Amino acid sequence: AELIPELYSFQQLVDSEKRLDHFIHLRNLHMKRMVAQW
Amino acid sequence: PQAHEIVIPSYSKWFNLEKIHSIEVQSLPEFFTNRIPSKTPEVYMRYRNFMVNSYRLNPNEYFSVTTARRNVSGDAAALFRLHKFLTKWGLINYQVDSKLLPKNIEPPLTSQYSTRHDAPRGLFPFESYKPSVQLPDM
Amino acid sequence: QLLPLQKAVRGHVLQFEWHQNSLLTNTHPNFLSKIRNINVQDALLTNQ
Amino acid sequence: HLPFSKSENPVLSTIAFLVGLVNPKTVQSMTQRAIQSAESIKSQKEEISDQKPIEHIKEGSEIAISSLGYRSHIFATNEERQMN
Amino acid sequence: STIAFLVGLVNPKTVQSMTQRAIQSAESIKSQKEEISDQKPIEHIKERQMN
Amino acid sequence: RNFYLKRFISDLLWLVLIHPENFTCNRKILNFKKDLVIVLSNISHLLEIASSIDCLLILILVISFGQPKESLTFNEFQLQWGKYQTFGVDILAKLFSLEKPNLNYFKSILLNKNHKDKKLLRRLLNLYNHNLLNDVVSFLFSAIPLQQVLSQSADPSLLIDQFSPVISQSLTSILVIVQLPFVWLSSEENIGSGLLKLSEIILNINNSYSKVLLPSINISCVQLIKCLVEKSICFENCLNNDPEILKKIASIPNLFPTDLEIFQLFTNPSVDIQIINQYQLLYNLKNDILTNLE
Amino acid sequence: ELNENARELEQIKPKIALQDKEITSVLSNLHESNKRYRFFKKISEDPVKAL
Repeated sequence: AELIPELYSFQQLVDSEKRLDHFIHLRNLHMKRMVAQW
Repeated sequence: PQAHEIVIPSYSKWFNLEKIHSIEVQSLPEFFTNRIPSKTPEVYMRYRNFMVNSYRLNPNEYFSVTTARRNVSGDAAALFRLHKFLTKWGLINYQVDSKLLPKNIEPPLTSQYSTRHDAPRGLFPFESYKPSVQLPDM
Repeated sequence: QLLPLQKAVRGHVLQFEWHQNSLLTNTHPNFLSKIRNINVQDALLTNQ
Repeated sequence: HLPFSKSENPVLSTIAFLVGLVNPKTVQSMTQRAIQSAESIKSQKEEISDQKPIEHIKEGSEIAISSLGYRSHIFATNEERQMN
Repeated sequence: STIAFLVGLVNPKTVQSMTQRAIQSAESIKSQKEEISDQKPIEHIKERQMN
Repeated sequence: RNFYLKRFISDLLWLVLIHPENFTCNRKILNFKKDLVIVLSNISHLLEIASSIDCLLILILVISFGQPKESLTFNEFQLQWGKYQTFGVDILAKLFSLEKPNLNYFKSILLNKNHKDKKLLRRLLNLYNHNLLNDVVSFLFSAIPLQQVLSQSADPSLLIDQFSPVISQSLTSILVIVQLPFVWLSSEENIGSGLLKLSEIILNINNSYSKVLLPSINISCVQLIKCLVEKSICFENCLNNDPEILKKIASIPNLFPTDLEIFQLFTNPSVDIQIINQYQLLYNLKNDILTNLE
Repeated sequence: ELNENARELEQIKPKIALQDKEITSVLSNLHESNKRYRFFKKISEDPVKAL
């Protein structure tokens, strides 16, 4: 389920670029809604 | 004198004809706020033991609250309350009826206790090889 | 000479009390999560 | 063992010091700061002058070096872990 | 100990598990000074964790 | 009426969410949340004795689900994993239909931004930091779109369609409860509204389960008009924003069914009188906005 | 043109699917490595208790 696309909850977030690739995925969802409504 | 075999639904095995328990007070508090002087834990216990003795005498046949009411009273209301209470807790009028069974048998039986895998406390089914003897024992 | 006896009855009562600490953590059955969807009755009930 | 008078059966072997040395050599800390080390034989002189417990002092030293080798491998490994 | 705290079960034995059988003699202070030496060696051989 | 059961629910809630650590396995927490919301689903009558605390509790319980990330805070749930997020809105409708002057009223006080109980309440709201019920809106906006309107047919819709209408019902109901210092608008490149395309879908279905279709489309249209007008008049009353709002409102592709569709509608089905009026007044407000814009 | 766009979107889809597979893979590997690191640092803490 939720496991399948991601697991990022907390990993000590060492070198916390996980927020950034997070945002990347978020904007992917953004583009998804975009293309759908288009 | 004793002339009967008296059983009780085990969970009740907290009651003692001698003492009282937090259970009943939480179920019959009206004798413990010490507000109504005509009531007290003492008269409560009196009633209690009286009634349980009465039932245990000839428990094969039923016993009514009305009976006790005729016998002794300080109140109808509380009398009924506690009587029906003990009824619920089966301390009274529990063995009013009898039920029986032939009870055919099955591979498990109470007199069956053999050697077999065990969930209980430790046990060792394998003792020692030869070189174990090689120790300067105690 | 009595020791094994006490050990035995000890194990008896021990297993007995241990049995109390068993509350089906061992398994994890389904608990009748029937309502896959809320049926028609639910919606029309809300409206009604 | 020592925490277990019940020891493995043997008549001529070597068990504890073996793993001790395995962990020791594993440490690779050629300058391991630890219980007294070697710069002049007087170090060993004073060590023997101090080594007087039956084994307990020796045992403490052993487990100390054990922990030491561990810690070293741990640091290195976890570094590689974060790398990965 | 290893057996003195385990029965009807045990760690396997083909690797260096006897380290367990020598479980403790000075645990607290030993490990403390060991951490001291570990950090010390870290700082020494050192002279952020990336290039 | 099992006042005991309700006390249990209350204090159990008050723990599970304000939980100083005594629970071992988080999975136990999930189980609790889960079967709790389920047993709630099987209630369709009063609740909320010593309400306010309990009301906020239940709201946080339903808000438990759905992925967070102003704008909508909730990525709509990709409906192939969960089934509880359902139960959430199910209850937030059923156990909220009672317009009795208690429950609705408790949430109305929750609009705001023994006696120590009151201290508690605000104590949590600032301990949830503006407003918050917008989060409830966003949550309600999940599980409806973006999958059925993205499918290959409208038949597999009907299943979750059965589920859908209670959501819109809840929404429009809470919009009776918003008629004071706020900043609220919820059509900002966040959802648009496929509601129109959805309505078209169910319409084409009509002229080609059951018993829920017409009410769903009707209330969808009503939702549209009401949220539109309420937004407009709200930011009118505040008047903290430029008239661009109109232009802004006038700038939605998901909006205002084309008058040609109105016309062709006015002919074929002839079995949707009330719906015809819905679309009629909708288009009326549309044309009004167009005119009075200039 | 809508048909063309749909066709080319479908054209690109399976590459995305492959990338998602890779995502799952690397995620699981990340996960295992995380477990290992947790274990190891906990050993670093005070090996007596961890052992």
